[PDB]
Amino acid sequence: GSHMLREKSEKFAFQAEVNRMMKLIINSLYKNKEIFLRELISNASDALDKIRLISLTDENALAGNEELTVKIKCDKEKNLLHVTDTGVGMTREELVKNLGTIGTSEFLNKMTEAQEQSTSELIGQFGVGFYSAFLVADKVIVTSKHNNDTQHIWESDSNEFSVIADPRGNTLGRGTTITLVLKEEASDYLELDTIKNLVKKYSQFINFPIYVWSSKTKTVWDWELMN
Repeated sequence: GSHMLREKSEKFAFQAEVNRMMKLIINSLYKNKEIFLRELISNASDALDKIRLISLTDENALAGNEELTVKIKCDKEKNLLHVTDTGVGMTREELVKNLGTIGTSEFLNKMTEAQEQSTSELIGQFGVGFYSAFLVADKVIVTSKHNNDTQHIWESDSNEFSVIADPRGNTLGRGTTITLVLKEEASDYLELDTIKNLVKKYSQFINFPIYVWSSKTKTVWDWELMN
């Protein structure tokens, strides 16, 4: 039918607290923007722990994708940064609720009173590092495939968000791809050497293999282990 796209039932507004949280994060870490990559990798790691746990009790947990990895790709031409994990993934309902809504009050006051020291650790602690992606990106896209649902896409420029069934079908198998449309002034993150340095620094203590799609010398491209 056409009733879905004709009723904008895929459009959502963020919860007030999430709006306030995004601002605090953006205003707090304005001087240390590179941490966004650390947070995405951390979230990726957590997603992997979750499916690994589920695989303990569910023999079919890994049916959609046998690997447990984090792969980072730079698309300079497209101005896109991709961080893909083969973790638990998220259902449509989870994309809407986990990303659009949120000890939040305390954290709110904590974050404010934290900007009168630092918020870098607090963000990781409360698990809202995802939103730091907006420090370097104008648009944040989340493509996710959960075992209990079909692949879906969540997109946002921070002023609202939408979730749609992925017309490409199940291409992830299981997992999540965080796609960042980098702000013009954040083009440096499209550089391999830069991403490699950061990835290696923030992946050092991740219990899962983390790869960066890189080139080697003709010139060939392939996954390069960073940790």
